[PDB]
Amino acid sequence: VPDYHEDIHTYLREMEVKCKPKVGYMKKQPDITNSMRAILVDWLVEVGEEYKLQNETLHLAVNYIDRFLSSMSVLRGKLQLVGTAAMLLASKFEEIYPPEVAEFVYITDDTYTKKQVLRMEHLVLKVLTFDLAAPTVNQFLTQYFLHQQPANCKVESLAMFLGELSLIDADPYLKYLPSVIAGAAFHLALYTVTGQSWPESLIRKTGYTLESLKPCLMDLHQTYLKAPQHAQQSIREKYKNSKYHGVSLLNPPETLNL
Amino acid sequence: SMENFQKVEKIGEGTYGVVYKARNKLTGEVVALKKIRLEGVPSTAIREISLLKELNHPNIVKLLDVIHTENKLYLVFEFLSMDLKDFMDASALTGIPLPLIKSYLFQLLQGLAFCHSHRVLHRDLKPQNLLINTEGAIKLADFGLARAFGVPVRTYTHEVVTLWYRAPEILLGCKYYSTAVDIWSLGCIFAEMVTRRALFPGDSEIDQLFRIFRTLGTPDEVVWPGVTSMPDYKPSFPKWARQDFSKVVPPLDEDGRSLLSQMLHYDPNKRISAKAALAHPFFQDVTKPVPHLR
Ligand SMILES: NS(=O)(=O)c1ccc(Nc2nc(OCC3CCCCC3)c3nc[nH]c3n2)cc1
Repeated sequence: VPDYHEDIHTYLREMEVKCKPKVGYMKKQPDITNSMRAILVDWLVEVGEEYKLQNETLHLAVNYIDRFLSSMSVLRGKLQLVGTAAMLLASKFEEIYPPEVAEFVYITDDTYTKKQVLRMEHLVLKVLTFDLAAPTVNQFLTQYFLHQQPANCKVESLAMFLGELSLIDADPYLKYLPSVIAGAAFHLALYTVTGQSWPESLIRKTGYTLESLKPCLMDLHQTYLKAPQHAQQSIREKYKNSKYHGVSLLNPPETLNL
Repeated sequence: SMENFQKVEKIGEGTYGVVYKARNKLTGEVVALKKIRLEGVPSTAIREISLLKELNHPNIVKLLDVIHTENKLYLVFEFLSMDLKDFMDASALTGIPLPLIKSYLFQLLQGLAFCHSHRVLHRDLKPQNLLINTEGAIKLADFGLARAFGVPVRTYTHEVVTLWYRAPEILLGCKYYSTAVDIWSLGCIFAEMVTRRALFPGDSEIDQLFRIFRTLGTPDEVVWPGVTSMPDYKPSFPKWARQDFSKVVPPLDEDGRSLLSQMLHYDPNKRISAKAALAHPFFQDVTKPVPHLR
């Protein structure tokens, strides 16, 4: 299976640890809170749906946001500017055709100016020291998908839905690395649709077991259950679409048995 | 600021920006400087910087610093003496020694293997993008068209690779392309090192396909499954026969020919990879000769 899968997986595993934000950064943020972050992330899901952006762009943007907030204090009124610069940069990095800066100024509803959005782009770049090739939940899932026997499009869509729900709630998901959030996401999806489990081949590839993923799997199981009641609904809305086989409409299982 | 840097001369323009030869007033260190005029920071610079900070390898050009001032963005690089194309042109009467082609190819593959191992496509491998010192090392440069890929790949920018080195799968508009496009480019450069003329110097996309077809044979479903169903495959393509590789690059070793026929395989999956290529018997006697240049 190419000749770089193992090398890349290994390297991605190394890189998630280095690209990890600080876990208790919100407790150090005087003016912003987990709930406000939830609002920003949810808004970016709207933005990505508006301009038909890749999900990868979304995860990158959230990574950038969290890493920036791990070192720079921000007031509530400016959090959205940070969010907008992140999305822009993520676009320039990941997308074949990113949107103009002009298009980004428009979706903030003329809160911020072009010059403001540009100067923030720099600030982020500088604060992140230009290191933008962060591994994402998404990057691991696509590798994990290769281990489906056989392939099931509903499993993939559900997995990516669940993985995308992890982006909203810093408590708890910030305490988990993407490769683990993806294992939880992949298993939960796989068990819901087909009633199958984390594959032994994925144990061989990743080193992770149901026992090791369980803590995250328990948390993600709760998010999935409370999702229709969640204050932020953009991701759920997105995944009703036929593009994602209406996976958000599916019934979550009530027990995992482990 | 660049108070500490004195521009010596301009040296080129590639993909984006402009590269100057400059000198560190205080340390004495000769450097290369890429200058960027400031629609935000270009997507091409964002990629080149983050990826090149990740890629530290003797055969990949070292990025030393990133400086601002505004409205400019300076990239500071290790300096190198000559690009491959100028060196090939300097060797016009005398030839390039086989042990040096060997060393160079060996080094290039190492550097390509490093890239690919770190989910990175170069996408612009050409002799103007390959730099050499007096000590015998060759390095990959200009990561402007580079991009971090994922497993498995999705569709990327179709524009990529300068014409003469562009892989058939791009030319024929396959929806996915991978590491095999960098091998292709490297294969052409291998031939070009031996013959000192470009392998397939087309002027249009169709020209290129035809030049490739006249050398490697028009491909069919047997040699490359799925080819006649590709977006830019035309049934009206002339059906040329494949010729002996001995006539394509006449001076080459049996093992050279083997290596090359593998780097230029039509099927991207069948095409040998950089990693595997290093084990090829062509390199059994490989050393590190200096280029003897001025
Ligand atoms: N013409 S030449 O053969 O005389 C000669 C060639 C290149 C260099 N030196 C050199 N050049 C770079 O970019 C060159 C750039 C030019 C345009 C095409 C893409 C590459 C570098 N980038 C990091 N380090 C670099 N060092 C010195 C002499």
